[PDB]
Amino acid sequence: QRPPVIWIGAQECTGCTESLLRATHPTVENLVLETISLEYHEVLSAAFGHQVEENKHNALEKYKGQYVLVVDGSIPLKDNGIYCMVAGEPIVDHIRKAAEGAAAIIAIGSCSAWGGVAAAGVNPTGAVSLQEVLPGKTVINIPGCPPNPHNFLATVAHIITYGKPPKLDDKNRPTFAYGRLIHEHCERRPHFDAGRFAKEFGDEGHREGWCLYHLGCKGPETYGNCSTLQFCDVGGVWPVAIGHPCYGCNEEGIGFHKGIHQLANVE
Amino acid sequence: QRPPVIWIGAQECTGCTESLLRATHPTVENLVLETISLEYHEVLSAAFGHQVEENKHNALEKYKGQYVLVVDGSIPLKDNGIYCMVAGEPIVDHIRKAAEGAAAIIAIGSCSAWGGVAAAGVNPTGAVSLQEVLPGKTVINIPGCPPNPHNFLATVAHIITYGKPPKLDDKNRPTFAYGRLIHEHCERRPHFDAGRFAKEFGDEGHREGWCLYHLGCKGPETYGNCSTLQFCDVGGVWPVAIGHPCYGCNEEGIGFHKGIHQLANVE
Amino acid sequence: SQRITIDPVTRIEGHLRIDCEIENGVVSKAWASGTMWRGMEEIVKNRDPRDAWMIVQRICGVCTTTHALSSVRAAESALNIDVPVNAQYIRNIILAAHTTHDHIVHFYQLSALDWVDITSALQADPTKASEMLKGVSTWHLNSPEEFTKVQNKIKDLVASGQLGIFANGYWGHPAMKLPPEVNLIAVAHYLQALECQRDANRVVALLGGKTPHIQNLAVGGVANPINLDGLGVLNLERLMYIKSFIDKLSDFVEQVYKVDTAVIAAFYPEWLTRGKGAVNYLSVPEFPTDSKNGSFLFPGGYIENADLSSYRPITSHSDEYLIKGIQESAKHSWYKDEAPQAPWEGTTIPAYDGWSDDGKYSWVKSPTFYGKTVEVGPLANMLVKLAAGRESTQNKLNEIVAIYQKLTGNTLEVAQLHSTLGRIIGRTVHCCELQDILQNQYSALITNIGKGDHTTFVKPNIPATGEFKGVGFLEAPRGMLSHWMVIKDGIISNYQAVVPSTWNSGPRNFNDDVGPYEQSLVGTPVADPNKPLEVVRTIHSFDPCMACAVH
Amino acid sequence: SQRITIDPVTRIEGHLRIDCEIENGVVSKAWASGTMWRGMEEIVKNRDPRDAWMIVQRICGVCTTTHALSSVRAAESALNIDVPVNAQYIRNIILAAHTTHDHIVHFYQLSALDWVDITSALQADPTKASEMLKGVSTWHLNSPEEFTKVQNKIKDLVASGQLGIFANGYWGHPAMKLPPEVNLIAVAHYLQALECQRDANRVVALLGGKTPHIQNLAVGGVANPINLDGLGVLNLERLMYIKSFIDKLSDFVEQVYKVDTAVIAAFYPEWLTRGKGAVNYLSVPEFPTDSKNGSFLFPGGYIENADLSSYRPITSHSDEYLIKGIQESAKHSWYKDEAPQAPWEGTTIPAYDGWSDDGKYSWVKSPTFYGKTVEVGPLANMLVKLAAGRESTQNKLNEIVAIYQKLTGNTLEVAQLHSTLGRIIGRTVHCCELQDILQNQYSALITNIGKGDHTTFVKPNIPATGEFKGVGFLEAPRGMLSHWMVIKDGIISNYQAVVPSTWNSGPRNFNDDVGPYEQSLVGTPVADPNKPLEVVRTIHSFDPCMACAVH
Ligand code: SF4
Ligand code: SF4
Ligand code: SF4
Ligand code: SF4
Ligand code: FCO
Ligand code: FCO
Ligand code: F3S
Ligand code: F3S
Ligand SMILES: [Mg+2]
Ligand SMILES: [Mg+2]
Ligand code: NI
Ligand code: NI
Repeated sequence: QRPPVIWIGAQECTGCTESLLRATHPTVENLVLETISLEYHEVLSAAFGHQVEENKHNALEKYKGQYVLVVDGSIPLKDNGIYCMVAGEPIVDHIRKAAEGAAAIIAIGSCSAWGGVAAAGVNPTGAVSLQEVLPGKTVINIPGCPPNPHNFLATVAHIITYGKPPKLDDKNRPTFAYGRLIHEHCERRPHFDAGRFAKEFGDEGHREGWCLYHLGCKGPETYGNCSTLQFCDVGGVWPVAIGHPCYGCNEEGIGFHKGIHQLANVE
Repeated sequence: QRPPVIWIGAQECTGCTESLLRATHPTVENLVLETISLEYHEVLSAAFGHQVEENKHNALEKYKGQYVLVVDGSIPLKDNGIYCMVAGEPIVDHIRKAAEGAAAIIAIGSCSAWGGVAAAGVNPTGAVSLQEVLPGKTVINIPGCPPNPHNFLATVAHIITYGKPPKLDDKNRPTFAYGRLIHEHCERRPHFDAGRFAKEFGDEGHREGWCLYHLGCKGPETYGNCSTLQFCDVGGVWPVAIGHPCYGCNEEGIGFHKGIHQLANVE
Repeated sequence: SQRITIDPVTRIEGHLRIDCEIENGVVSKAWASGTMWRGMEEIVKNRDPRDAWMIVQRICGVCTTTHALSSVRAAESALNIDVPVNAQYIRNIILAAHTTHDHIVHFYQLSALDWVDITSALQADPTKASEMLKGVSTWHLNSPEEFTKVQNKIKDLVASGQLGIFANGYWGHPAMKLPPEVNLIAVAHYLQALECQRDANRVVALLGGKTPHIQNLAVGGVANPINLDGLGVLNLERLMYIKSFIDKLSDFVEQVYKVDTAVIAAFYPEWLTRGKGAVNYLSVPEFPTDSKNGSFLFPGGYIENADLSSYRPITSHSDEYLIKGIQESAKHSWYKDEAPQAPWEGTTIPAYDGWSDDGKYSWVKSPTFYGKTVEVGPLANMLVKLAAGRESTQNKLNEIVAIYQKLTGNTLEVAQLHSTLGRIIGRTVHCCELQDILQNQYSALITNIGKGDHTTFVKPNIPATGEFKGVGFLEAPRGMLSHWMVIKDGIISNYQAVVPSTWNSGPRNFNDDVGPYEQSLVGTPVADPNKPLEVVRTIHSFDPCMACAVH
Repeated sequence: SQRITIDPVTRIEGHLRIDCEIENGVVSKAWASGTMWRGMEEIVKNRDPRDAWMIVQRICGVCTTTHALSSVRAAESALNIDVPVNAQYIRNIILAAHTTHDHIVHFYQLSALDWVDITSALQADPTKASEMLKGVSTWHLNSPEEFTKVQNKIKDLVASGQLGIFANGYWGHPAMKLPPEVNLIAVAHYLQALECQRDANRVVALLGGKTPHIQNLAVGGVANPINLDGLGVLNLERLMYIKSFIDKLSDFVEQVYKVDTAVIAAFYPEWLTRGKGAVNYLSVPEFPTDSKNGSFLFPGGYIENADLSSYRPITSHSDEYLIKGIQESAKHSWYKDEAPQAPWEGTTIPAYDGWSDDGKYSWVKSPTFYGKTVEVGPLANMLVKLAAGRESTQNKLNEIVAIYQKLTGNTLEVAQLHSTLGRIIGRTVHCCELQDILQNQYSALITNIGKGDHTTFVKPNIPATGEFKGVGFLEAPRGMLSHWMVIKDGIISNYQAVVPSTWNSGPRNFNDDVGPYEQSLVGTPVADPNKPLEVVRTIHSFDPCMACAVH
């Protein structure tokens, strides 16, 4: 038997599920056939409508106390929950119900971890985080927009293999992935130190791989593993390495709040 | 028709050819079937002995002025070249003959680029670099023990696609791969800057991925792309990232000269 | 009549409810409803125009890249910026590679379980399954040994008793028509598809900086630093690596996806005669290759009342006829302002009042083109290319038809493309033609860099006063996308996205006219009203994306 | 009667010359000669014991990892250091993954072209070729379609007129016995092998820091920092990535390489009755799993006069019986001191004087074990495991034999393993058994880290006075390897490597007894003395490595 997972999407763009399709360890096919039993996931389920809702109810019962609950997207509280309705009920009710029997609860992505883009600006829908709607529960936060999928998959694997979550920081983020500022482990730090800065995309310094601080890099104020684990497992691929500043998408108050070219505070 | 290549190994360990077997862009099979015509390479050639020396002579004649000559290993001059004899003749003679009709000449690896490990210590065989054997020729140096194979393959590709070598530094090393000190583009630079150093493998700082300077890291005195391009195209794989200091294998006077734990000079 | 509700519709992006009235087992009327809103248009307002793309890219992570590209095009339009040609090549590669991943995943992961019965695959003979494909495909992974391995994977999953995402599927439904062997082949291909789409996204990642959600755009071009001789930038080694993945896509697309599309049509030919959503079609040209935001590799146009011979070409993203025709209504949507609005003057004022059959029932707006309902997406884009006499499209369709004809002895006529299967075919044709776009644009880039052009970015200036308007069009995997930006005193004063699934899934409009999803469902036979697979088959053919439709 | 020279022998590592006297069409006498020397032993002298491994790893890049591991084991031996068990797991994974790459490349890239005629593959019928493997292999990439694609690559290469490294090969030679179909199958597998070996090296790289030439060792353990919760170190995500590559190796090894090995024997059964190199065999136990440099997963031992029943087990790398037996002579080598030397007292003083049939003719020394010539490598290692009664080895050999039985109606006895083909078979059996080593050690590592042990390194101390002698043994791809270090006053005062290809390739010894290569060739039929393919067949079976043999 494989450990069961229930995945519920709230105000999600589906990028957090899509991250799984880039994963290699495990690939999504090996995740669902070998690593876990994905008991509910609306993007991939053969069943629809009343049949998939029956699946969910049956799994919630059969695996009570055993499943990992995963949520992507923010949860909208404005106007009594009506900005996300599934099967005629507010998504916040589906999530609270499923949280009751969960062995572990994970907020995958910035939206569920801290509200994310959906909670920015004027916050049209009163979008909030998963932790906000589950005050009695310890929600494991895996932020990023979307995170590297292995930030999620290795968190799940730690729960499965060693029987507890990975070590977390004081925002309940796994330290192996979010334990350090990007700027405190960035390969362009020597350039920062020397005052070697790109000033515009395509300028001479940009074309030599110099630091992106003066283009608005938020590495100095964003916790993550983007410079080390990077993305897509091909080597050398993260925003800064490609030539664009970190936007701070992992980090509440940075991504989606600060402008791309607004300068970060440096510690 | 594919551009012809003649590869001759002198005092080589075969690691420079073996780098090709890790390559992905192109893979070795696509290299030999699509990118080039590998007219002579003793490790993979169907023919042996008399038949293979026939192939070489025919190819040197047929492709006069057109082929890229590649040499791995050092060339031993002591005692009239008898420390490397192929088909009963000193390899220095095979190399000078092949050099006469070459369109481009590449020293792949530290041994052929500057003498490398084979020339170190007392230099028992009077091993020297390819450039030393070919004083009137421009030898492109692709150092490393062995280099990432794409430092070679993208050099060859530049010759083929655009008709000239890539831009080179003062040691005739391609700038895209060797243009910068490792320490001037190392992700552990923040730790160096903060005085966060591993002191012994397995200690608490080492287990947090801190800077390896006090373990003997030669990044401050080694030009290369090991922290950016890294190795094997899996993401995140170079010696420092794995936990061990750079030994300076790219750089004459550093690798095979200085002790692992001897400290580098910092600019 | 009987009333049914399908909520949630699965194997789509986002949150969709479909209701149907069924008379004597035939759908007589339907309702499409987007059930989740974020207000992304309002979230991006009152910001610097340069910042929009990073925010509105998050409209969707399935069609990642698309809203980012449309947003920068919209700001560029407002500012009158001509994008450097290298930047176009790079945007083009990203969009084509992304769309390759997207379409493959739609056919296999999202759609195949409408047509494929996994239980039936357990009864297959792997050797016979392999033999069925002799002379039908040259794909290297159709052996009985591959098929046996896949079959054993299914067997092991069923024997675990944990079917998960395969549980309570429509196994043995009367509308499942494939034989066991073909079911098994499709499962093998479903798993192989995952490798191919992963390679497509490796292309996207090496230029975008990651995927999902690329990070290499700018208003004014791209953030990729082109320097063949530079360490840590877009050099020849990195380009070679990109090319290595581009080269891995074609065989699966041509020998598996293209072939399966013909075969599904062969077993389900009645699906060529239902699921017509509209009589009018629209697509925009795509893949610009000059220094002035034009010279597109794919053509665009407008087809009215299915007449290909009288269609109107669209060759520019500044086409005034296109621009002025587009409006959206919220008469039957949960917004306050109901009269049709041009998007530069659009509002998005929420006004939720619950479901009403005759009132408001969706968060999706109702778009029209000069007052008409219009289907967008790969059916539209294929039909426009056929109307334009694009030989590449003609020839690729003919290849599908040839396989269909080999299996059935019948040809396909254009009339049969106005259907659920025609829509799927259009998608496949697009994916196949996109491989040549990738080769063409990679070669264009290498050639241009070789001529000494390393330019990638034109720094904008944004007047601190004045009001000015721009629109960025893009031909997305699901159809014509447009982002409409008004800038006033240097910040975004209005922002309206009109998204392809908005055209197709929108509810009844200001004139109570029915949109494509809702129209397509009239006539659908429903064998079992508790398990309305036939409804979902048609809906899935549009590749719904509700985060897109609603934003 | 005549004298031939094969110089260079290709499709090996390094520089080898083989000379043969042929009488009545059969080789009557042979000479093996390593024609390049570097003096790696002298280069590493007078340095800190801790630095040796990084230098001496460069003895060979084909058997990368091996000399690094033997060197740290030798310093650890001198110093009385017990290696942490996690460091053993990591070292073991590296060695097993490396050896997987190494043996696959040997069978395909280095050896197959002795047995396979590529021109003949052009005449093959791909469907018949595929049909031949039904019930013989379950490999998923033996379709007619795969084979047709591979045949077209060969066609295109031949059509271009640029055969390069395939030119002037032994096409149509009378000793080429494979049918066209089997030749084509072999070329397809040759290309598939390249993918598998790349995966094996991704395992190596993730622990080693790169390959070729790993960089994660230390006298005292390894440089990998174990911390499941650490950013930038060996955490659970990195371990999962390693595992993902480990899991990709087995199918090719079991369903292609293992089967091909049985098949080549079936077509070339005469090659079971020739190429015997010795009657004595040595291997060392490998893959220690305890905290004290022992508890090996693979057994070692010494076989005298082919008697498995009375072999001597070797269970410890500190076995004095093994240590005291080993000497090397330079009587017929280009060094000054000729009497047999124990390696702690070894010298390597060059004394080149040109070739002489009865004098010095090689840079390879002549090793003996208690005065006898000994074969090392996979034939030795398999015979020792059979002598030990190792069920895994018996069972794996039996699988190869069952395939051979099915194809030929004949069986294979242990007597037939003392041959060119038996040598090949021992190599394949080793590669197969190594996949369980990888699974076992990955699992042991995960389990041990879970118990709370993250220890990887114990810092050594090296007394500044005293003389200390250490030996590091390792069962390398080509056989028993040993590095012998003497430390005096804190620095290396002597360093001697005795390498497996030294044992096999070494010239006539102090008593003029013939080494394994030279012995193995006696009696070889040579149909055409100008194209001595049969000689190369037997020499390739030992997997020569001359950078290793000579150093
Ligand atoms: S975190 Fe980002 S990728 Fe994930 S649901 Fe939110 S917007 Fe989408
Ligand atoms: S500002 Fe950004 S690019 Fe510069 S060193 Fe810091 S994280 Fe790296
Ligand atoms: S450079 Fe290094 S890998 Fe290449 S031949 Fe020299 S020792 Fe071997
Ligand atoms: S000393 Fe080495 S590890 Fe430290 S920052 Fe410099 S190159 Fe990086
Ligand atoms: N494709 C796509 Fe998403 C939708 N609908 C956009 O644009
Ligand atoms: N294998 C190997 Fe190399 C040799 N001979 C060593 O040790
Ligand atoms: S924008 Fe996000 S993906 Fe990483 S580089 Fe910055 S935290
Ligand atoms: S030892 Fe060599 S491989 Fe790179 S990290 Fe240092 S130059
Ligand atoms: Mg809108
Ligand atoms: Mg020696
Ligand atoms: Ni979308
Ligand atoms: Ni070797």
